[PDB]
Order: sequence, then C-alpha cells, then structure tokens
Amino acid sequence: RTLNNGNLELGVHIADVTHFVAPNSYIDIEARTRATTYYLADRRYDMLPSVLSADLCSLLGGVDRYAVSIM
RNA sequence: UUUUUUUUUUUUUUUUUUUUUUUUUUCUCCUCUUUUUUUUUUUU
Repeated sequence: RTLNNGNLELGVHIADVTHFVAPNSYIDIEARTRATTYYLADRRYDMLPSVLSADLCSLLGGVDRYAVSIM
C-alpha cells in the first residue's frame, strides 16, 4: 500500500501453522516421518489429516486465519 | 341211551475309572544394450 507520506510499504504474509503441531506430539512425529509432500499427477497428498488444513488453514472465503505478516 | 381226567406268561440288580490343537519330505535354477547416474529455480 501507500502511507500518509507517499511511499510503498512492502510485506509478504505466510500462514502461521504452529499452534496445532505441539512439540513431541503425534502430529509432530508424523510430520518428522513424512518429510515431504508427494505429488503424482492426479491427486495431492496432505501432510495433515484432510480437514485440519483443507478447511482450517487455507485462505478462502473471508474468515479469520492466524498468519505471520512480515512488513 | 355217549361218563371221568390231562399245572403255567426267566430268577436278579444298591458298578470304580485321575485327558487335550497338530501328527510325516521333493533338487540345482543365464533378468538383452544411449549413458555418466539427473538434481538450482518458481508457481500445490
């Protein structure tokens, strides 16, 4: 955007998913095992269960969503 | 005018017992060919 002066503030905003993976959890060991999401060209393969992020983490609609905005 | 006699459905009951899925074979065996092995990168 522009501020009350005229210059161009820059910022990139990445989703802050750290609140649903606690250390030494079961989701955390799971992620530690499945290091990388694998993709074959029909479907994806969710690292998480299939509604924890595929409604609650995706920026859709205009509902509230925890994030991290560097600025 | 035709009297009298020739037995019948085996007797018995008031005996103890401390095991256990199955069960027993078949041999050694020539994997064909552009490669070192590619790899950052970004959009899920």
